[PDB]
Amino acid sequence: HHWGYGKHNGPEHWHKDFPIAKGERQSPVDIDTHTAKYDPSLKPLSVSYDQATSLRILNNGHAFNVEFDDSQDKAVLKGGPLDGTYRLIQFHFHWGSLDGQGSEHTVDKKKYAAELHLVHWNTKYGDFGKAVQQPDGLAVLGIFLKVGSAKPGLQKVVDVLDSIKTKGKSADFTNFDPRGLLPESLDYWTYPGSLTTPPLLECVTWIVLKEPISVSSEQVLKFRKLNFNGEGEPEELMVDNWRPAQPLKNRQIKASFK
Ligand SMILES: NS(=O)(=O)c1ccc(CNC(=O)N2CCN(c3cc4c(cc3F)c(=O)c(C(=O)O)cn4C3CC3)CC2)cc1
Ligand SMILES: [Zn+2]
Repeated sequence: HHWGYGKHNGPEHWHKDFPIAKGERQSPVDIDTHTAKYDPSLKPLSVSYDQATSLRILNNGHAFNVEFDDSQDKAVLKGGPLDGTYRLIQFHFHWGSLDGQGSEHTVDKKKYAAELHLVHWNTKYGDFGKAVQQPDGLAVLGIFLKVGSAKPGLQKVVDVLDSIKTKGKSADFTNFDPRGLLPESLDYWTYPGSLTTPPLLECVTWIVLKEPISVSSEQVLKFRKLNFNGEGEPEELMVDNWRPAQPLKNRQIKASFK
């Protein structure tokens, strides 16, 4: 009886195994655009993905992860609110059963169809397992997805999903350039928060881009054909793998832009 996104094991249950679910810096949150303060002391973010080395794509039973070689400083996030150098380890998405839900963060209570998370860890802690134990261990770049025009840079991800339909399946996923998933503007909101899945560790600097990317209905439909279940098990479509907004408590959301 493990955690998930169903009636019996979803977000409202997680606190029983992971009491930090009710903690002081949980994610995601609603971004109230009128309350977020422009912080002129923030920097432009530095997204350096030219040497990124993607390796593999995995269906882990609650999302799919595109994994990178993080054994050297190849794809890094720096600047913005961050001190030091954060290495890209994986990206994944959260999405809905319908276009009107799926994102984890919300903007003035608006839900997007999906949300991309590019996960990076602070090189001063040496490895990801150590970094998640520190309050400044991870930086997650969040990007909203709306449904409209196709995103060309997503299609290589969409076309491999039939090969990882069920939990535990992986496929080779070399030579994928995550620059093709970015919007035009790097304007962002930032706040201190947590992993949005168990173990819900309070180790994340969140950087959420203001500009959504557009994907096509056909692209998100293929996300919704994935399975939470393993091969040969009763089919449970992988949909609604999002945690709802959590209390902001004693936090300030800062804006990079006027
Ligand atoms: N959204 S966020 O950006 O804030 C964010 C959140 C979270 C992270 C860091 N942790 C993760 O990434 N995890 C959590 C653990 N997870 C699981 C893998 C599982 C199982 C259960 C799991 F929960 C099983 O039960 C299972 C089985 O054999 O039954 C096999 N597998 C592994 C894949 C084969 C894998 C992914 C990073 C970033
Ligand atoms: Zn995530």
